[PDB]
Amino acid sequence: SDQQLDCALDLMRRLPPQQIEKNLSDLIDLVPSLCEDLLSSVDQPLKIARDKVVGKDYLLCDYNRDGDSYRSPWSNKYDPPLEDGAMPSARLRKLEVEANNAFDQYRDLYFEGGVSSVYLWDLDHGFAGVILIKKAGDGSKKIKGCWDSIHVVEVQEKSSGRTAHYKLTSTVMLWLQTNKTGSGTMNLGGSLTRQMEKDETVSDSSPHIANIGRLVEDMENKIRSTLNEIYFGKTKDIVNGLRSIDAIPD
Amino acid sequence: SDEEKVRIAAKFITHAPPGEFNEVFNDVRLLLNNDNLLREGAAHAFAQYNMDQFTPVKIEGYDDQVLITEHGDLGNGRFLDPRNKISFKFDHLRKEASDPQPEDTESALKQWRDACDSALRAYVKDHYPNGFCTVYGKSIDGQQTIIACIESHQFQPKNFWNGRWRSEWKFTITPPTAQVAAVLKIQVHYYEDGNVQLVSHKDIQDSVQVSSDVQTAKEFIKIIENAENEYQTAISENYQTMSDTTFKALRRQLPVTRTKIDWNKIL
Repeated sequence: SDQQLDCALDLMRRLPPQQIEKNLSDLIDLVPSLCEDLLSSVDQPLKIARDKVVGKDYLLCDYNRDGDSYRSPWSNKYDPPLEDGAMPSARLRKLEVEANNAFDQYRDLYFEGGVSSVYLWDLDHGFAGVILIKKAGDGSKKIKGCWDSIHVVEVQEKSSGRTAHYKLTSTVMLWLQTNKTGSGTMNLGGSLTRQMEKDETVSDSSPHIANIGRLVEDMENKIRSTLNEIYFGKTKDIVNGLRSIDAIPD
Repeated sequence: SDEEKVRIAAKFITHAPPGEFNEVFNDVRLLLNNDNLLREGAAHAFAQYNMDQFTPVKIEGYDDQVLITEHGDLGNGRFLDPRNKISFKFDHLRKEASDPQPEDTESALKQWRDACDSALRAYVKDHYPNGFCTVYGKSIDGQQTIIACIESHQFQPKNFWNGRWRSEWKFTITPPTAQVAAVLKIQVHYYEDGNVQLVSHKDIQDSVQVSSDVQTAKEFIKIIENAENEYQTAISENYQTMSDTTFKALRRQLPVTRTKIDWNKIL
Protein backbone atom coordinates (compact mmCIF):
# COMPACT_ATOMS: atom_id res chain seq x y z
CA SER A 1 0.00 0.00 0.00
CA ASP A 2 2.76 2.49 0.97
CA GLN A 3 4.94 1.00 -1.78
CA GLN A 4 1.92 0.45 -4.09
CA LEU A 5 1.33 4.18 -3.83
CA ASP A 6 4.91 4.94 -4.88
CA CYS A 7 4.43 2.56 -7.84
CA ALA A 8 1.09 4.03 -8.94
CA LEU A 9 2.48 7.58 -8.80
CA ASP A 10 5.68 6.63 -10.73
CA LEU A 11 3.52 4.88 -13.31
CA MET A 12 1.30 7.96 -13.86
CA ARG A 13 4.42 10.06 -14.39
CA ARG A 14 5.52 7.67 -17.17
CA LEU A 15 2.35 6.95 -19.16
CA PRO A 16 0.91 9.24 -21.97
CA PRO A 17 -0.21 12.63 -20.59
CA GLN A 18 -3.18 12.72 -23.05
CA GLN A 19 -4.55 9.63 -21.38
CA ILE A 20 -4.62 10.78 -17.73
CA GLU A 21 -8.37 10.40 -17.21
CA LYS A 22 -8.56 6.92 -18.77
CA ASN A 23 -5.23 5.68 -17.33
CA LEU A 24 -6.07 6.92 -13.84
CA SER A 25 -9.50 5.32 -14.04
CA ASP A 26 -7.89 2.07 -15.25
CA LEU A 27 -5.29 2.37 -12.44
CA ILE A 28 -8.09 2.77 -9.89
CA ASP A 29 -9.78 -0.36 -11.35
CA LEU A 30 -6.84 -2.46 -10.12
CA VAL A 31 -5.89 -0.93 -6.76
CA PRO A 32 -9.18 0.60 -5.45
CA SER A 33 -7.48 0.89 -2.06
CA LEU A 34 -5.49 3.88 -3.32
CA CYS A 35 -8.48 5.55 -5.06
CA GLU A 36 -8.65 8.61 -2.72
CA ASP A 37 -4.88 8.90 -2.52
CA LEU A 38 -4.64 8.85 -6.30
CA LEU A 39 -7.43 11.32 -7.01
CA SER A 40 -5.78 14.03 -4.88
CA SER A 41 -2.05 13.66 -5.69
CA VAL A 42 -2.17 12.92 -9.44
CA ASP A 43 -2.25 15.99 -11.73
CA GLN A 44 -5.58 15.98 -13.64
CA PRO A 45 -7.15 18.29 -16.28
CA LEU A 46 -9.57 20.81 -14.73
CA LYS A 47 -13.32 20.21 -15.00
CA ILE A 48 -15.82 23.05 -15.62
CA ALA A 49 -19.29 23.29 -14.11
CA ARG A 50 -22.02 25.84 -14.73
CA ASP A 51 -23.55 27.83 -11.86
CA LYS A 52 -27.29 27.14 -12.14
CA VAL A 53 -28.31 30.38 -10.46
CA VAL A 54 -26.44 32.94 -12.60
CA GLY A 55 -25.33 30.79 -15.55
CA LYS A 56 -21.55 31.32 -15.28
CA ASP A 57 -18.74 28.77 -15.42
CA TYR A 58 -16.55 27.78 -12.53
CA LEU A 59 -13.82 25.23 -12.02
CA LEU A 60 -13.70 22.13 -9.77
CA CYS A 61 -10.97 21.12 -7.34
CA ASP A 62 -10.81 19.62 -3.88
CA TYR A 63 -10.84 23.03 -2.14
CA ASN A 64 -14.41 23.95 -3.25
CA ARG A 65 -15.62 20.43 -2.63
CA ASP A 66 -17.79 19.10 0.19
CA GLY A 67 -18.73 15.41 -0.11
CA ASP A 68 -19.86 15.00 -3.69
CA SER A 69 -20.84 18.69 -4.08
CA TYR A 70 -18.96 21.74 -5.30
CA ARG A 71 -19.36 25.36 -4.26
CA SER A 72 -19.68 28.02 -6.93
CA PRO A 73 -17.67 31.22 -6.42
CA TRP A 74 -20.47 33.16 -8.14
CA SER A 75 -23.52 32.29 -6.02
CA ASN A 76 -21.66 30.71 -3.02
CA LYS A 77 -24.00 27.69 -3.25
CA TYR A 78 -23.27 23.96 -3.49
CA ASP A 79 -24.31 21.78 -6.39
CA PRO A 80 -25.78 19.28 -5.74
CA PRO A 81 -27.48 21.31 -3.00
CA LEU A 82 -26.42 20.80 0.58
CA GLU A 83 -28.10 21.94 3.79
CA ASP A 84 -24.75 22.61 5.59
CA GLY A 85 -21.85 22.75 3.12
CA ALA A 86 -18.67 24.34 4.40
CA MET A 87 -18.66 28.10 3.72
CA PRO A 88 -16.10 30.86 4.08
CA SER A 89 -16.71 33.48 6.80
CA ALA A 90 -18.51 36.68 5.67
CA ARG A 91 -15.19 38.53 5.70
CA LEU A 92 -13.26 35.87 3.76
CA ARG A 93 -16.17 35.57 1.30
CA LYS A 94 -15.86 39.33 0.60
CA LEU A 95 -12.16 38.87 -0.22
CA GLU A 96 -12.99 35.74 -2.33
CA VAL A 97 -15.30 37.78 -4.52
CA GLU A 98 -12.74 40.57 -4.95
CA ALA A 99 -10.14 37.85 -5.85
CA ASN A 100 -12.41 36.17 -8.42
CA ASN A 101 -13.05 39.48 -10.11
CA ALA A 102 -9.34 40.48 -10.13
CA PHE A 103 -8.19 37.12 -11.48
CA ASP A 104 -10.97 37.18 -14.15
CA GLN A 105 -9.34 40.35 -15.49
CA TYR A 106 -5.88 38.75 -15.23
CA ARG A 107 -7.23 35.79 -17.28
CA ASP A 108 -8.88 38.02 -19.87
CA LEU A 109 -5.58 39.97 -20.31
CA TYR A 110 -3.12 37.01 -20.57
CA PHE A 111 -5.37 34.23 -21.93
CA GLU A 112 -8.09 36.15 -23.89
CA GLY A 113 -10.64 33.45 -23.05
CA GLY A 114 -10.96 30.35 -20.88
CA VAL A 115 -12.29 30.10 -17.35
CA SER A 116 -10.85 31.13 -13.94
CA SER A 117 -12.05 30.61 -10.34
CA VAL A 118 -10.67 31.47 -6.89
CA TYR A 119 -11.68 29.79 -3.63
CA LEU A 120 -10.42 30.93 -0.22
CA TRP A 121 -10.29 29.23 3.18
CA ASP A 122 -9.34 30.23 6.71
CA LEU A 123 -6.11 29.38 8.54
CA ASP A 124 -4.95 30.16 12.13
CA HIS A 125 -2.59 33.06 11.24
CA GLY A 126 -4.09 34.15 7.95
CA PHE A 127 -5.75 32.36 5.06
CA ALA A 128 -5.22 30.34 1.94
CA GLY A 129 -6.54 30.08 -1.57
CA VAL A 130 -6.51 28.37 -4.89
CA ILE A 131 -6.50 30.08 -8.27
CA LEU A 132 -7.63 27.83 -11.18
CA ILE A 133 -7.32 28.73 -14.86
CA LYS A 134 -8.29 26.66 -17.88
CA LYS A 135 -7.89 27.72 -21.49
CA ALA A 136 -8.61 25.27 -24.31
CA GLY A 137 -7.72 25.72 -27.95
CA ASP A 138 -10.50 24.38 -30.07
CA GLY A 139 -11.44 25.51 -33.58
CA SER A 140 -9.04 23.67 -35.90
CA LYS A 141 -8.51 20.11 -37.14
CA LYS A 142 -4.83 20.85 -37.62
CA ILE A 143 -3.97 22.56 -34.32
CA LYS A 144 -5.30 21.93 -30.80
CA GLY A 145 -4.16 22.55 -27.22
CA CYS A 146 -5.05 23.15 -23.57
CA TRP A 147 -3.54 25.01 -20.63
CA ASP A 148 -4.59 24.18 -17.03
CA SER A 149 -3.02 25.95 -14.04
CA ILE A 150 -3.61 25.62 -10.32
CA HIS A 151 -1.98 27.94 -7.78
CA VAL A 152 -2.23 27.29 -4.04
CA VAL A 153 -1.25 30.31 -1.97
CA GLU A 154 -0.79 30.47 1.81
CA VAL A 155 -0.84 33.83 3.54
CA GLN A 156 0.65 34.51 6.99
CA GLU A 157 0.12 38.06 8.25
CA LYS A 158 3.18 39.51 10.09
CA SER A 159 4.45 42.83 11.69
CA SER A 160 1.00 43.69 13.09
CA GLY A 161 -0.46 43.30 9.60
CA ARG A 162 1.98 45.62 7.84
CA THR A 163 3.66 42.72 5.96
CA ALA A 164 2.77 39.13 5.16
CA HIS A 165 4.50 35.93 4.14
CA TYR A 166 3.15 34.33 0.94
CA LYS A 167 3.79 30.73 -0.07
CA LEU A 168 2.78 29.76 -3.60
CA THR A 169 2.73 26.28 -5.07
CA SER A 170 1.89 26.22 -8.79
CA THR A 171 1.33 23.47 -11.37
CA VAL A 172 0.75 24.11 -15.08
CA MET A 173 -0.39 21.33 -17.40
CA LEU A 174 0.08 21.93 -21.09
CA TRP A 175 -0.86 19.91 -24.14
CA LEU A 176 -0.46 20.69 -27.79
CA GLN A 177 -1.26 18.77 -30.90
CA THR A 178 -0.68 19.63 -34.57
CA ASN A 179 -1.63 17.54 -37.62
CA LYS A 180 0.22 18.95 -40.66
CA THR A 181 1.37 17.59 -43.96
CA GLY A 182 5.14 17.96 -43.45
CA SER A 183 5.51 17.13 -39.73
CA GLY A 184 2.71 14.56 -39.53
CA THR A 185 1.02 14.36 -36.14
CA MET A 186 2.98 15.89 -33.23
CA ASN A 187 1.65 15.55 -29.66
CA LEU A 188 3.32 17.33 -26.73
CA GLY A 189 1.93 16.79 -23.25
CA GLY A 190 3.10 17.24 -19.65
CA SER A 191 3.39 19.59 -16.70
CA LEU A 192 5.60 21.57 -14.38
CA THR A 193 5.31 22.37 -10.66
CA ARG A 194 7.05 25.30 -8.92
CA GLN A 195 7.15 26.85 -5.45
CA MET A 196 7.96 30.38 -4.36
CA GLU A 197 7.93 32.22 -0.98
CA LYS A 198 8.05 36.04 -0.48
CA ASP A 199 7.36 38.61 2.26
CA GLU A 200 5.68 41.66 0.85
CA THR A 201 4.38 44.81 2.48
CA VAL A 202 0.64 44.99 3.05
CA SER A 203 -1.09 48.38 2.98
CA ASP A 204 -3.98 50.37 1.52
CA SER A 205 -2.16 50.68 -1.79
CA SER A 206 -0.73 47.09 -1.78
CA PRO A 207 -3.46 44.84 -0.42
CA HIS A 208 -3.31 41.02 -0.19
CA ILE A 209 -4.98 40.41 -3.56
CA ALA A 210 -2.57 42.73 -5.32
CA ASN A 211 0.34 40.89 -3.71
CA ILE A 212 -1.18 37.51 -4.66
CA GLY A 213 -1.87 38.81 -8.17
CA ARG A 214 1.76 39.87 -8.70
CA LEU A 215 3.00 36.56 -7.23
CA VAL A 216 0.76 34.48 -9.52
CA GLU A 217 1.50 36.61 -12.60
CA ASP A 218 5.27 36.25 -12.13
CA MET A 219 5.03 32.56 -11.39
CA GLU A 220 3.02 31.93 -14.58
CA ASN A 221 5.41 34.17 -16.63
CA LYS A 222 8.42 32.14 -15.29
CA ILE A 223 6.64 28.81 -15.78
CA ARG A 224 5.63 29.81 -19.34
CA SER A 225 9.28 30.66 -20.07
CA THR A 226 10.48 27.31 -18.70
CA LEU A 227 7.81 25.29 -20.59
CA ASN A 228 8.84 27.04 -23.77
CA GLU A 229 12.40 25.88 -23.22
CA ILE A 230 11.49 22.35 -22.19
CA TYR A 231 8.64 21.73 -24.77
CA PHE A 232 10.09 23.50 -27.80
CA GLY A 233 13.81 23.40 -26.94
CA LYS A 234 14.79 20.29 -24.93
CA THR A 235 12.55 17.74 -26.68
CA LYS A 236 13.71 19.23 -30.02
CA ASP A 237 17.38 18.87 -29.11
CA ILE A 238 16.62 15.22 -28.26
CA VAL A 239 14.88 14.63 -31.66
CA ASN A 240 17.95 16.14 -33.36
CA GLY A 241 20.23 13.70 -31.53
CA LEU A 242 18.24 10.66 -32.75
CA ARG A 243 18.87 11.53 -36.42
CA SER A 244 21.08 13.93 -38.34
CA ILE A 245 20.28 15.43 -41.78
CA ASP A 246 24.02 16.04 -42.39
CA ALA A 247 26.27 13.01 -42.39
CA ILE A 248 27.79 12.19 -39.01
CA PRO A 249 31.55 12.80 -39.19
CA ASP A 250 34.46 10.27 -38.64
CA SER B 1 -12.67 -8.55 -13.51
CA ASP B 2 -9.46 -10.59 -13.08
CA GLU B 3 -9.45 -11.05 -16.86
CA GLU B 4 -9.94 -7.26 -17.00
CA LYS B 5 -7.10 -6.56 -14.52
CA VAL B 6 -4.56 -8.49 -16.65
CA ARG B 7 -5.83 -6.72 -19.78
CA ILE B 8 -5.15 -3.37 -17.99
CA ALA B 9 -1.77 -4.52 -16.74
CA ALA B 10 -0.96 -5.48 -20.37
CA LYS B 11 -2.15 -2.15 -21.77
CA PHE B 12 0.04 -0.36 -19.21
CA ILE B 13 3.20 -2.38 -20.00
CA THR B 14 2.60 -1.80 -23.72
CA HIS B 15 2.61 1.97 -23.24
CA ALA B 16 5.98 2.15 -21.48
CA PRO B 17 8.08 5.02 -22.84
CA PRO B 18 11.28 3.93 -24.68
CA GLY B 19 13.97 3.07 -22.16
CA GLU B 20 11.48 2.82 -19.27
CA PHE B 21 10.04 -0.65 -19.74
CA ASN B 22 11.70 -2.12 -16.59
CA GLU B 23 10.29 0.70 -14.43
CA VAL B 24 6.81 0.38 -15.84
CA PHE B 25 6.97 -3.42 -15.62
CA ASN B 26 8.11 -3.17 -11.98
CA ASP B 27 5.27 -0.73 -11.24
CA VAL B 28 2.64 -2.94 -12.81
CA ARG B 29 4.00 -6.09 -11.09
CA LEU B 30 3.84 -4.67 -7.54
CA LEU B 31 0.37 -3.23 -8.34
CA LEU B 32 -1.42 -6.26 -9.79
CA ASN B 33 0.30 -8.33 -7.05
CA ASN B 34 -0.49 -11.60 -8.83
CA ASP B 35 2.79 -12.77 -10.40
CA ASN B 36 0.79 -15.79 -11.59
CA LEU B 37 -1.75 -13.85 -13.73
CA LEU B 38 1.04 -11.52 -14.93
CA ARG B 39 2.82 -14.40 -16.73
CA GLU B 40 -0.50 -15.68 -18.13
CA GLY B 41 -2.22 -12.92 -20.11
CA ALA B 42 0.61 -10.34 -20.21
CA ALA B 43 3.22 -12.35 -22.18
CA HIS B 44 1.61 -11.41 -25.49
CA ALA B 45 2.45 -7.88 -24.28
CA PHE B 46 6.18 -8.29 -23.77
CA ALA B 47 6.50 -9.60 -27.31
CA GLN B 48 4.15 -6.97 -28.69
CA TYR B 49 6.15 -4.25 -26.98
CA ASN B 50 9.46 -5.58 -28.34
CA MET B 51 8.17 -5.80 -31.89
CA ASP B 52 6.36 -2.37 -31.80
CA GLN B 53 9.56 -0.73 -30.51
CA PHE B 54 11.91 -2.43 -33.06
CA THR B 55 14.10 -3.57 -30.13
CA PRO B 56 17.69 -3.95 -31.27
CA VAL B 57 19.54 -7.08 -30.09
CA LYS B 58 23.12 -8.33 -30.21
CA ILE B 59 23.60 -11.96 -31.22
CA GLU B 60 26.87 -13.46 -29.93
CA GLY B 61 29.25 -14.00 -32.84
CA TYR B 62 27.68 -11.42 -35.19
CA ASP B 63 28.96 -7.85 -35.37
CA ASP B 64 25.81 -6.02 -36.08
CA GLN B 65 22.55 -6.01 -34.19
CA VAL B 66 19.24 -7.15 -35.53
CA LEU B 67 15.83 -5.59 -34.87
CA ILE B 68 12.98 -7.52 -33.25
CA THR B 69 9.98 -6.80 -35.48
CA GLU B 70 6.69 -8.41 -36.54
CA HIS B 71 8.35 -8.90 -39.91
CA GLY B 72 11.00 -11.27 -38.58
CA ASP B 73 8.55 -13.19 -36.40
CA LEU B 74 8.91 -16.86 -37.51
CA GLY B 75 6.45 -18.00 -34.87
CA ASN B 76 7.24 -20.38 -31.98
CA GLY B 77 9.40 -17.73 -30.27
CA ARG B 78 11.95 -17.55 -33.10
CA PHE B 79 13.04 -14.44 -35.05
CA LEU B 80 14.83 -14.12 -38.37
CA ASP B 81 18.07 -12.20 -38.88
CA PRO B 82 17.95 -11.87 -42.67
CA ARG B 83 21.42 -10.33 -43.00
CA ASN B 84 23.19 -13.20 -41.24
CA LYS B 85 20.88 -15.95 -42.54
CA ILE B 86 20.01 -17.20 -39.06
CA SER B 87 17.02 -17.62 -36.90
CA PHE B 88 17.24 -17.33 -33.15
CA LYS B 89 15.08 -17.77 -30.10
CA PHE B 90 14.23 -14.47 -28.39
CA ASP B 91 13.37 -14.17 -24.69
CA HIS B 92 11.09 -11.19 -24.52
CA LEU B 93 11.53 -10.85 -20.73
CA ARG B 94 15.37 -10.98 -20.51
CA LYS B 95 15.57 -9.45 -24.03
CA GLU B 96 18.24 -12.00 -24.91
CA ALA B 97 18.86 -13.87 -28.15
CA SER B 98 19.99 -17.50 -28.15
CA ASP B 99 20.13 -20.79 -30.11
CA PRO B 100 21.13 -19.24 -33.44
CA GLN B 101 20.53 -21.67 -36.36
CA PRO B 102 21.22 -21.26 -40.06
CA GLU B 103 18.16 -20.30 -42.14
CA ASP B 104 18.38 -20.21 -45.92
CA THR B 105 15.12 -18.47 -46.69
CA GLU B 106 14.33 -19.35 -50.35
CA SER B 107 16.24 -16.66 -52.27
CA ALA B 108 13.37 -15.18 -54.43
CA LEU B 109 13.94 -11.58 -53.33
CA LYS B 110 17.34 -12.26 -51.76
CA GLN B 111 19.43 -10.23 -54.23
CA TRP B 112 17.07 -7.29 -53.86
CA ARG B 113 17.13 -7.64 -50.08
CA ASP B 114 20.93 -7.77 -49.95
CA ALA B 115 21.31 -4.79 -52.26
CA CYS B 116 18.79 -2.74 -50.14
CA ASP B 117 20.40 -3.88 -46.92
CA SER B 118 23.82 -2.83 -48.12
CA ALA B 119 22.61 0.64 -49.16
CA LEU B 120 20.50 1.07 -46.00
CA ARG B 121 23.30 0.23 -43.59
CA ALA B 122 25.59 2.89 -45.05
CA TYR B 123 22.73 5.39 -44.89
CA VAL B 124 21.89 4.56 -41.24
CA LYS B 125 25.60 4.75 -40.21
CA ASP B 126 25.77 8.24 -41.80
CA HIS B 127 22.50 9.67 -40.32
CA TYR B 128 21.61 7.87 -37.07
CA PRO B 129 24.16 8.15 -34.22
CA ASN B 130 23.24 4.79 -32.53
CA GLY B 131 21.09 3.49 -35.38
CA PHE B 132 20.42 -0.12 -36.42
CA CYS B 133 18.46 -1.46 -39.39
CA THR B 134 17.09 -4.73 -40.79
CA VAL B 135 15.82 -5.42 -44.30
CA TYR B 136 13.40 -8.29 -45.08
CA GLY B 137 12.41 -9.56 -48.52
CA LYS B 138 9.15 -11.44 -48.43
CA SER B 139 6.06 -12.38 -50.37
CA ILE B 140 2.91 -10.76 -49.00
CA ASP B 141 -0.48 -11.76 -50.43
CA GLY B 142 1.45 -12.90 -53.52
CA GLN B 143 3.48 -9.67 -54.06
CA GLN B 144 7.23 -9.34 -53.65
CA THR B 145 7.96 -6.85 -50.83
CA ILE B 146 11.09 -5.22 -49.36
CA ILE B 147 10.61 -4.01 -45.75
CA ALA B 148 13.33 -1.68 -44.43
CA CYS B 149 13.28 -1.01 -40.65
CA ILE B 150 15.39 1.57 -38.83
CA GLU B 151 15.74 2.16 -35.09
CA SER B 152 17.76 4.72 -33.23
CA HIS B 153 17.59 5.51 -29.51
CA GLN B 154 19.28 7.49 -26.78
CA PHE B 155 18.70 6.40 -23.19
CA GLN B 156 20.06 8.88 -20.64
CA PRO B 157 18.35 8.13 -17.29
CA LYS B 158 21.10 10.00 -15.45
CA ASN B 159 20.13 13.09 -17.37
CA PHE B 160 16.41 12.23 -16.93
CA TRP B 161 15.52 11.69 -20.62
CA ASN B 162 15.05 9.02 -23.29
CA GLY B 163 14.22 9.16 -27.01
CA ARG B 164 13.65 6.75 -29.88
CA TRP B 165 13.18 7.05 -33.63
CA ARG B 166 11.59 4.23 -35.66
CA SER B 167 10.96 4.10 -39.36
CA GLU B 168 9.47 1.39 -41.48
CA TRP B 169 9.42 1.40 -45.29
CA LYS B 170 7.54 -1.14 -47.36
CA PHE B 171 8.24 -1.38 -51.05
CA THR B 172 5.78 -3.64 -52.93
CA ILE B 173 7.74 -4.45 -56.09
CA THR B 174 5.84 -4.99 -59.31
CA PRO B 175 8.39 -4.19 -62.04
CA PRO B 176 8.69 -1.64 -63.54
CA THR B 177 6.98 0.01 -60.53
CA ALA B 178 6.80 -0.18 -56.73
CA GLN B 179 4.24 1.03 -54.22
CA VAL B 180 5.78 2.73 -51.17
CA ALA B 181 4.14 2.66 -47.71
CA ALA B 182 6.08 4.13 -44.79
CA VAL B 183 5.54 5.24 -41.20
CA LEU B 184 8.01 7.37 -39.30
CA LYS B 185 7.71 7.57 -35.50
CA ILE B 186 9.39 9.55 -32.74
CA GLN B 187 9.02 9.46 -29.00
CA VAL B 188 10.76 11.58 -26.38
CA HIS B 189 10.37 11.74 -22.59
CA TYR B 190 12.16 14.57 -20.74
CA TYR B 191 11.73 14.71 -16.94
CA GLU B 192 14.79 16.53 -15.51
CA ASP B 193 12.78 19.68 -15.01
CA GLY B 194 9.04 19.06 -15.20
CA ASN B 195 7.75 16.19 -17.27
CA VAL B 196 7.05 16.25 -21.02
CA GLN B 197 6.47 13.70 -23.77
CA LEU B 198 6.53 14.09 -27.50
CA VAL B 199 4.82 11.45 -29.58
CA SER B 200 4.93 11.96 -33.35
CA HIS B 201 4.30 9.93 -36.47
CA LYS B 202 3.98 10.51 -40.24
CA ASP B 203 2.39 8.16 -42.79
CA ILE B 204 3.69 8.07 -46.39
CA GLN B 205 2.04 6.47 -49.41
CA ASP B 206 3.53 6.74 -52.86
CA SER B 207 4.74 5.02 -56.04
CA VAL B 208 8.08 5.03 -57.89
CA GLN B 209 9.72 3.32 -60.85
CA VAL B 210 12.12 0.40 -60.42
CA SER B 211 14.76 -1.15 -62.70
CA SER B 212 17.57 -3.56 -61.60
CA ASP B 213 18.38 -4.51 -57.97
CA VAL B 214 21.50 -2.39 -57.45
CA GLN B 215 20.21 0.76 -59.20
CA THR B 216 16.81 0.47 -57.55
CA ALA B 217 18.21 0.07 -54.01
CA LYS B 218 20.38 3.16 -54.61
CA GLU B 219 17.30 5.17 -55.49
CA PHE B 220 15.16 3.66 -52.67
CA ILE B 221 17.74 5.05 -50.24
CA LYS B 222 17.67 8.50 -51.91
CA ILE B 223 13.87 8.48 -51.58
CA ILE B 224 14.01 7.45 -47.92
CA GLU B 225 16.77 9.98 -47.10
CA ASN B 226 14.85 12.86 -48.69
CA ALA B 227 11.56 11.94 -47.08
CA GLU B 228 13.09 11.50 -43.64
CA ASN B 229 15.00 14.85 -44.00
CA GLU B 230 11.70 16.48 -44.95
CA TYR B 231 9.96 15.17 -41.81
CA GLN B 232 12.82 16.13 -39.54
CA THR B 233 13.01 19.68 -41.09
CA ALA B 234 9.21 20.03 -40.83
CA ILE B 235 9.37 18.94 -37.19
CA SER B 236 11.85 21.68 -36.25
CA GLU B 237 9.86 24.29 -38.26
CA ASN B 238 6.74 23.20 -36.37
CA TYR B 239 8.58 23.57 -33.08
CA GLN B 240 9.25 27.23 -33.99
CA THR B 241 5.60 27.67 -34.97
CA MET B 242 4.28 26.15 -31.71
CA SER B 243 6.74 28.26 -29.70
CA ASP B 244 5.87 31.64 -31.24
CA THR B 245 2.23 31.12 -32.17
CA THR B 246 0.36 28.12 -30.80
CA PHE B 247 1.62 28.63 -27.21
CA LYS B 248 0.68 32.34 -27.46
CA ALA B 249 -2.92 31.47 -28.40
CA LEU B 250 -3.18 29.52 -25.14
CA ARG B 251 -1.41 32.10 -22.93
CA ARG B 252 0.33 35.26 -24.16
CA GLN B 253 3.74 36.33 -22.84
CA LEU B 254 2.35 39.77 -22.13
CA PRO B 255 -1.05 41.40 -22.49
CA VAL B 256 -1.99 43.26 -25.70
CA THR B 257 -0.75 46.51 -24.10
CA ARG B 258 2.65 44.87 -23.47
CA THR B 259 2.77 45.94 -19.83
CA LYS B 260 2.68 43.70 -16.76
CA ILE B 261 -0.64 44.15 -15.04
CA ASP B 262 -1.36 47.08 -12.67
CA TRP B 263 -2.93 45.29 -9.72
CA ASN B 264 -4.02 48.44 -7.81
CA LYS B 265 -6.02 49.69 -10.78
CA ILE B 266 -7.75 46.29 -11.17
CA LEU B 267 -8.65 46.51 -7.48
